[PDB]
Amino acid sequence: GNPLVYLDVDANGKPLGRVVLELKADVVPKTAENFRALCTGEKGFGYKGSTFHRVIPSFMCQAGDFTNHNGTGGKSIYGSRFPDENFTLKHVGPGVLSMANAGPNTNGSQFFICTIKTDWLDGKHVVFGHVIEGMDVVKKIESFGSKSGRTSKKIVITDCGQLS
Repeated sequence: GNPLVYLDVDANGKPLGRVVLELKADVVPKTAENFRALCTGEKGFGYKGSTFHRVIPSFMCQAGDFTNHNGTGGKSIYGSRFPDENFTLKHVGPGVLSMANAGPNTNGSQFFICTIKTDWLDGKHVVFGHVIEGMDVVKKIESFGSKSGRTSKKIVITDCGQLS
């Protein structure tokens, strides 16, 4: 079935808890597989050790720049970037998991979890999953953000992987 993956997140090396995500491989298989493998680290790189570097309250928590740790980097398992698979899933509310990008057909590894309905991002960002458990952890992450996206603590994905 659809993969279940997890992110264990700390704030300054203190655990916040676990976010479990369902990846909608039934709808966006290529995008789901990219994220799944970056969670396991099975290609030799991925999310473990990377940070939620851009967190904006009442908007979203963005992570996944595991190369540059600032929003300029990341890589897909396929290559530097891969195309927008489809825009079938929409930014319907909090808990939506979606790909960050630098314009059309530039998906890499950066992703975000919405904390509100971000419907102005429909048709530009590929939605590929949602939070199954740990929205309380997402709200903890959000509380360390700011209007500019700067975080007041270092929010690290200290472990991540696949549950099923």
